[PDB]
Order: sequence, then structure tokens, then C-alpha cells
Amino acid sequence: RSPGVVISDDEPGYDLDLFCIPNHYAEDLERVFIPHGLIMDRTERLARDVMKEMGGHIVALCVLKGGYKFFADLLDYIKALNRNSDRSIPMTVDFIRLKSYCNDQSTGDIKVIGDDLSTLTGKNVLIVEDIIDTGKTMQTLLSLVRQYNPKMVKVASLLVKRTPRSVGYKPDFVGFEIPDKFVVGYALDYNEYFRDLNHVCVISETGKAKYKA
Amino acid sequence: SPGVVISDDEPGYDLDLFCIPNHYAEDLERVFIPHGLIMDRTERLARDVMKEMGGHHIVALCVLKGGYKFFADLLDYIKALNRNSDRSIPMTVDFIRLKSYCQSTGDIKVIGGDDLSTLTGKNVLIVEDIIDTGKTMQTLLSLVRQYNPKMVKVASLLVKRTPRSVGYKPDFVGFEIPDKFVVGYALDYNEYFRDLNHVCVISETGKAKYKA
Amino acid sequence: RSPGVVISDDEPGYDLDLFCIPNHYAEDLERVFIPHGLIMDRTERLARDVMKEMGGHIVALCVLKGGYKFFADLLDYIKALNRNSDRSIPMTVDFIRLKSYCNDQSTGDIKVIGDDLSTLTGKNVLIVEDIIDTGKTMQTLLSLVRQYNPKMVKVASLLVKRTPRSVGYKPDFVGFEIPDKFVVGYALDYNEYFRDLNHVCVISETGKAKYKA
Amino acid sequence: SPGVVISDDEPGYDLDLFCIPNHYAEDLERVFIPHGLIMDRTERLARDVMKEMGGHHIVALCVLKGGYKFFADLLDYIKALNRNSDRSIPMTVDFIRLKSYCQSTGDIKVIGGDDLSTLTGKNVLIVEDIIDTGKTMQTLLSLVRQYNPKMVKVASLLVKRTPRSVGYKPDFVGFEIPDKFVVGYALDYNEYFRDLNHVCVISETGKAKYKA
Ligand SMILES: O=c1[nH]cnc2c1ncn2CCOCCP(=O)(O)O
Ligand SMILES: O=c1[nH]cnc2c1ncn2CCOCCP(=O)(O)O
Ligand SMILES: O=c1[nH]cnc2c1ncn2CCOCCP(=O)(O)O
Ligand SMILES: O=c1[nH]cnc2c1ncn2CCOCCP(=O)(O)O
Repeated sequence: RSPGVVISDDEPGYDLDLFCIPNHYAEDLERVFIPHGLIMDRTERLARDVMKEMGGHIVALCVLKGGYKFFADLLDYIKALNRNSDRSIPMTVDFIRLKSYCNDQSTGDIKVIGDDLSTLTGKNVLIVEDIIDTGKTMQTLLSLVRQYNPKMVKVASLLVKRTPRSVGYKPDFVGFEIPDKFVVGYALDYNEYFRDLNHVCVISETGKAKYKA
Repeated sequence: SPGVVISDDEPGYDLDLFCIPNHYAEDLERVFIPHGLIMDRTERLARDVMKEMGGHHIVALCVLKGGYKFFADLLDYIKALNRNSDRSIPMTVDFIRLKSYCQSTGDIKVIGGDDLSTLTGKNVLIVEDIIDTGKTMQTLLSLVRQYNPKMVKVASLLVKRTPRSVGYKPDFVGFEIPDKFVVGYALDYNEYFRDLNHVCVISETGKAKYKA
Repeated sequence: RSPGVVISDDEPGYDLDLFCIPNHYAEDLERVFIPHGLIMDRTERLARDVMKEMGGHIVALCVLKGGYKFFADLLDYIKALNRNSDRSIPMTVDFIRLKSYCNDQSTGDIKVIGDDLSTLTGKNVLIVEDIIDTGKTMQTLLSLVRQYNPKMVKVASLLVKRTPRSVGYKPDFVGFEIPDKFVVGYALDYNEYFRDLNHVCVISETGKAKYKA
Repeated sequence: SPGVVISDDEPGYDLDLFCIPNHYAEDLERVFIPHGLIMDRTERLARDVMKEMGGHHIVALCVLKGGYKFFADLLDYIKALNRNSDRSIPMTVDFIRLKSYCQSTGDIKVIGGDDLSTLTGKNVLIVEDIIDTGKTMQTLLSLVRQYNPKMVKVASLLVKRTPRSVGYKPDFVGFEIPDKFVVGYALDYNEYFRDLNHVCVISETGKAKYKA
């Protein structure tokens, strides 16, 4: 559908010493995958795409705690397009909280939702996500919005991992399709760390162990 | 310190001196605070924040009404400062969502309040975009303090100079401004001015055009 | 004509502890006059104005060694407007070198110019300046360009000091009209220092003495 | 280290993946380096520069052909790093202006060459946007070194991977790129693409449309 910028399994990303990384993360990473400014540029084209489709009207839906960073930037770029409209265009920002927990037994997925979503009826709703792996967060967000009978529904995600997709709702706007590696930085922390890391990088084993839980 | 004081005297800035979207040509009076000025002040606030709360964990709690632009920017500057620390400092970011009612701002209605007990024994920075009568905050302080945090500080982009004020003063003030109704940057008006970068006084023809 | 943003003699600028200033300049300044981002926003409106007038065509003329900073930013904003034109618009950047020396005796002003200005004939030329005080740099740049018979001539200056103007060519685009104080930062260094200072501030006596010559 | 190597293999990026001005829809083949990637790399180069030349004075010498965007950006990052130093480090910024002639790039024609003897006994960083055959630089190095600087390093945004290359290698490389003719960011084409943020390979219909 437009797989986004494809970062392939074959020799992925960039060597660490090529970009600016906080010294206190010198050992906590393997490679860098997507430098910040690269995220920005892509996110910019992405906002252009969104307006192509959406815009009757638009309710941008942010997924809380985690997804604020990418939402912020994506919306900054959109606000940027809107400044030139001949009529001022109302956009409404909306929020769901959503947390996940390790399943442990069974397989069974654990999702804890959101609250107050009256502002959804008959509107054009964009779901904004940080990353897609198993597809459950997306699937969860999907049926949740269909529940409030909107007009239109699209999913934007900065990241889509190249993994065993169960079958679902293929995202409409994809920032980057990346290898099956565990990534931190930009929008993805690891137990409260890496927030000051602007780039999407692969966490190392030293990092995982050091940044406990 | 009451932050950058913008006087009752000569208000702010003439509209044509800065870049504003054509669709708002009519909906404003003055520019109080251009976007970049907000950024520069915010960069400083972030620095003040680390001086008093740095090293320790800190839970950044955003008072989420209609947007979190300010929160977003404050945290980028804070993250920018934390890039230098010898040790990586973990930062917990959370939101407390308020819905609006009633004239009677002191009555808060929290919606997004997951484990409020995560706050217990932690260092909380509460981030707010504008303080007016001061009622919302002071009754929000009451709620928060019951979960006995180790310490609570408050940071507001804008503190309005009003008689209607009950005297609550934030620990970090971006700008002390005149008692006029402002929009822009982080303050929307019935879903409008979201794309306006600057803090500007809303005109009467804008007040009518966009009113709920 | 449009005096620009007026910073008046009466209680000018902001207290130092209100903005972010390099620690190594803690004592070398009195007040801050124009924070960086404020310069940016104004510069932005300024680029809009320029396009109003100019644009047949445009030759933006940069004054070398000193004026590169403001030129860079002003042109970045203009490039930004140009991206939306339906036809790609050629802009030509041009350069003069220009140095001044303390007069000492007489009064007599010393100006050392520039070289190769063939690309001036019949074009629309913008003179870009950092600051206007006595008006001589502007006057010098003026008669120099009139010498190559252009079509149109305008002066943009970020700063205009409120001082004894001798009489000349009043600038077309003014960023800020500021008090008669000695200012450093942003585009104005002091013997190689203050380049890392983004804001326009008033140099103190400690600063003057410390930053020798 | 040869900088960020962009392979002959899979070139760069599909045009529709990034934001490019509508008037160039037709005048390009691929995006090699999006603007923000340039910025991020440049931020690192600035850091590498300070590691080897920091503390000392350093004269930043920009090789000025048609523009100095890159120079401008490199110096902002350098100034950004210098904001932290205990002592203020004075930085001398100068330009050396070259005009173009003749196929024979090694023959330089300096125009803007005020006191070239200011370089004597100083630490010079020479900043260039693209290196191709390497002739311009190596004969520019000859000129500069005669004023006996204490030390000369060279920094180039782009080093082109060409057989036509005489083997000169800069001390700091932004990106090693394929042997294709690129425009954008800092490289204009007969006054065009100045407003193009990214490094992109120029198409043949763009080569014709804008040719001198
Ligand atoms: O690579 C990852 N870094 C950080 N968190 C990750 C990563 N991969 C998966 N996660 C968990 C959070 O996102 C899960 C997306 P879902 O599996 O589609 O619901
Ligand atoms: O000037 C205003 N612009 C936008 N919203 C405003 C303004 N003044 C008051 N409000 C509503 C939200 O501020 C109320 C917080 P409180 O009055 O301190 O409880
Ligand atoms: O306030 C100043 N800071 C730094 N340099 C300054 C200042 N005022 C004057 N100068 C000298 C450089 O500009 C001179 C402009 P002119 O006197 O109009 O030719
Ligand atoms: O790919 C190019 N884009 C724009 N200008 C280019 C390109 N390749 C060569 N030039 C001309 C300037 O570069 C020549 C420097 P030299 O060939 O190392 O002496």
C-alpha cells in the first residue's frame, strides 16, 4: 500500500560513531537505524499524505503515556500545512490511555485501556502509533473507535516491524519498515531510559541488563 | 521571580511585525509572545527545573486540557539537557486529563488518572500552560498531595495578572501577562488557533467567528 | 516607513537570568535585548516582506566576513517561501567583502572593500546588513551597487540604532530599532567572541575589558 | 573512516517518500540524503572537529563557490558545542571565494582573499561542500600551506566515489556518495535548486530545463 521507507534485514542502519549519541549510552546500543532528522523529514511527507486523504473534520487520536512524542511532531507538521488554508480548519486532538503487560502463560494478550470518547461520532479519525509488531495494539485501537461510529478511520505508525503479522488491518501510513530488532529512542523508551535519545537505535545486551526494570 | 513580565503599559506587538496565518488576520488584537520567544523562555525554564529537581527521578505530570504543546516543548529542552549527564537519568512522563464544566474552575474533573499512586514518594513536576484565577491548580495540588509525593513543584507557561486571582503562584513562571484573553501556541479556542504559533489576544470578531 | 520592532530607551530588554546564556558569559553582559527566537520570528516576517517587493531576478547580496549569519537565516526563510511557487524561481547569492577601521584622528571614515560584481546589471538587488549606526556602511554599499546599474535596490538590516543619523538612505526593511547601546551576539561578535551567543545582548564593561582586542 | 557510505547498490530514496517542492517533481531521480540526515551527520562532524582542534583558536575557512549553507550549518553546531566550554573560545570565521572556469578544476581562481597571511601560525579548518576529482582542494591546500599555518584540516560534506579522483581524502567526510551528479542543500545548479533541502540526483529533464 506504500510500505514506507524500507530498512532491510541486509546490513541494517549505520555504525554508531557516525552520529551524535549521548555518552551515557555509549555501550547500550548496537547500531543506529533512523537518525532523528531522518524521522523528521519522513514524518513531514507523512503529514502531507494525511491531508490528502483526511480533511472534511479531522480528529487526531493520540495514544497516551507512550505515543505523545510522535503525535507532537506529526501534528506540528500538519499544523504547518494548515497555516496556508484559505479558511481556518478546526482540528480536534483526542486521547486514549493504553497499557500492555507481559502475558507470561497462555499467550493471551493483556490490554488495559482510554475513557471519554464522545468526540468521535461521524468524524474523520486518525489513529497515531509509534510502532507495529504483533498488531494487537492497532487491532485494539481499531475496534475501540469503530465502537463510536465515526465516518472514516486510518492508522498512521512511524514504525512497522518485519515480523509474523497475525492478520488484521494493514496500516495506511507507514514511516519506516524496519528489521525484527528491539529498538529504543525517539518515541520508544526502555523502562524510562532513552528518552533523551533522538535516534531510533537497536538496544544492546549491555543496555538491556543495565536498564533493568 | 515572576517570569518575563509583559506590562499593562505598552501591551505586546503590532500584528504586521510578525508572521501570522492569513485566516486570522481578523481574529486578533496584539501579539503578546512570538513563538520563538516562547521557545527561548521555555529553554530557560527547563534549565531552572533541572537545577532544583535534577539527578533525582522526577515524574513529569502534564495537566492535559485541550493540548500539550507546551509540555512537549518543555520536555524536549529537558531531554536536551539530560543528554549531557554522566549517568543516564530516567524520566517518568505522565498525563492527568481534565474535562471542563460549569465560572467555577476550582472544581476539577479528572478522567485520565491511571495509578495516581505512582506519584507516591516521587518528585513531581506538574506542567500547565496558563494559570488564571488559580483555582484549578490549587485544587489539583490538593488531589496530588494526598498521594504523598516526596516533593511537588509547578510550572506554568503563563500566569495571568488578575484581581480574580486567589494568589496561587507556580514555582516556575514562563510569562506574567495582562488580564486579557489569549490564544495560540498551546491555547486553542473551540478547536481553533491550533495552527497559531504565537500567544495573541483574541479579537471580538474572532471571538464571534469561532465561538462554540 | 516601518521602523521595525521598536525597543525603546525606557527600561530596555530583559533581565539576564530569564533566558539561557552560556556560563562563560555570565559577567560579560548587562541585559538581553532580543532573544534568538525573537530574531527568528521577526526575520521570518521580514522574508515575507522582501518577496512582496522583490521578485521579477532577485540577487541577494551578502556582506562578507561579518554578515553571513543573518544572511543565512534570512535566506533560509526566503528559500522556505519559494518552495511553494508554481515555477521554480532562480535566486542569485552575491558577495562583497567590507572591513572598517577606527578613524583615530580627523573623523574621516576608513572603508576597505568586494570584488567581482558582474552579476548585478539590471537585476533586483537586496543589500543585507547586520546593524546600522552611523549609516556609512550602508552608504558605502549603496553607491557601490549603483555603480553596476541594477534595476532595483533595497536595504534590509536586522538592527537600526537610535543614533545621530547623518542623513542618507533610510532602510527599507528593519528588524529591530534598539537603544544606543553596544550589542553583541547573534550576528555581532566582539574581537572573535560571542559567536556562540544567540541573543542580542548589551556587552558589559567586564566583557569589553576581558575580551581585549 | 570514509563517513556515511551511500552504496552503488540500492542508491538512495524514492522521491515520494520525502517532501519535495512541486516544481522539481520532474527534475530529479533519487533522494540521496534528506535534509535532516545531513543535519544529524553534520552535528557529528562538528563534534569530531572539536575533538581534534578544540581549545585552540581555529580559523574556519569556507571555500565559497556558489553558497555556504553547509558552512553555516557546520558552524551553528560548532557554536552549539562551544556554548559549554568553561572558557570562551574565540573562533575566527573567514571565506575564500573561488570563481569557475575552463574539465580543469585544479586551476583555482581566488577572488575573495583578504590577508591570506592571517592564516599564518593558526589552526585552519577548510570547509567544502563536495569533493569530486579532488583537484580544486589539493591545489587549494598548496596555496594555503604557503602561509605556513600551524595545522590544516579539511572537512567536506560530500566525497564522490569516482575513478576520475586523484585520491585526495579530506580529514572529515560527511557522506561518501555514488558517482552521480547531485543537487540540493548546498549545491545549486545554474542558480536553481537553492530551495531544495535534500541532496538529490538531477534528472535529465531537469538538466535541460535549468542548464545555462
Ligand atoms: O522494538 C521495540 N522497542 C520498544 N518496544 C517495542 C518494540 N517492539 C514492540 N514493542 C512493544 C510496544 O509496541 C508493541 C506494538 P504491538 O506488538 O503491535 O502491540
Ligand atoms: O486567556 C485565556 N486563554 C485561554 N484559556 C483561558 C484563558 N483564561 C482562562 N482560561 C481557561 C483556563 O484557565 C483557567 C485556569 P484557572 O482559572 O487558573 O483555574
Ligand atoms: O552595537 C554594536 N555592536 C557591534 N558592532 C557595532 C555596534 N554598533 C556599531 N558597530 C560597528 C559595526 O557596524 C557599524 C554600522 P555603521 O556605523 O552604520 O557603518
Ligand atoms: O555532483 C555535483 N554536483 C554539483 N557540483 C559538482 C558535482 N560534481 C562536481 N561538481 C563541481 C564542483 O566539484 C568539483 C570539485 P573537484 O572536482 O574535487 O575539484
